[PDB]
Amino acid sequence: AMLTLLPAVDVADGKAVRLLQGEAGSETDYGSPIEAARDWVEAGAEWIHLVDLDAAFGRGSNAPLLERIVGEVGIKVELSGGIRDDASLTRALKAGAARVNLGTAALEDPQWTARVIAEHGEKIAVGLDVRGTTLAARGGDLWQTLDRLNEAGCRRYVVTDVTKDGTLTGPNTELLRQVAARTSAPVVASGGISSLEDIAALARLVPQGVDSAIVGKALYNGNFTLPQALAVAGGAAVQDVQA
Repeated sequence: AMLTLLPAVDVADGKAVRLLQGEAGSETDYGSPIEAARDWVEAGAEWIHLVDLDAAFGRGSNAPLLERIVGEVGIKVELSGGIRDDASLTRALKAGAARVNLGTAALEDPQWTARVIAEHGEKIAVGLDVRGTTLAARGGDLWQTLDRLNEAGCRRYVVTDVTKDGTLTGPNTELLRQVAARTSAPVVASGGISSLEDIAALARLVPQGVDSAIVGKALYNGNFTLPQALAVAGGAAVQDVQA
């Protein structure tokens, strides 16, 4: 199957925002999150990657708003931010999320994380937020953590190069290849996409196990439309898709 795009909707203070290099305080406001989500559905998305940034930073929450989005869209939603314990996981699943992402919990509560993975299977992914080879917590050695999560049976990873996130500098394809080689679980690419050629380059990683990509800033910045990105992810030529 082609590279799956997950257009992002990140929520802070009730707004759809993008951060630069994952830094709290660096938000650019792009308006209503439910409007953004509706736009992605109307563009032909199969998935949305929906993040509660306030919860991710351990500094408040937008949970009802995210629940409304998950319930209203008829497509699959990957939900992230603040999923750290049974109450929050239960809530995310009850909301109708197709997948959740664990982040800080995978580092701080390895026992709980392994239990969750064993119980919920393909509904669970782990987000690995990488700076060099060190994990960041919105956190340990990347490779040791990855081996532990593989042993626990993790079914999917979301790999973000935090240094590239929001920067429009291109994805860290080397890191993606390195992580994909280290696991039999599929990898979702995140951070740095800037161009239709970046999407084409990621689409050539699907055979290595990078089967998906989250797209944030490039869409909100108007670099390309979501239909353009989907076209390239599904094999259209960049030179044709370019406006």
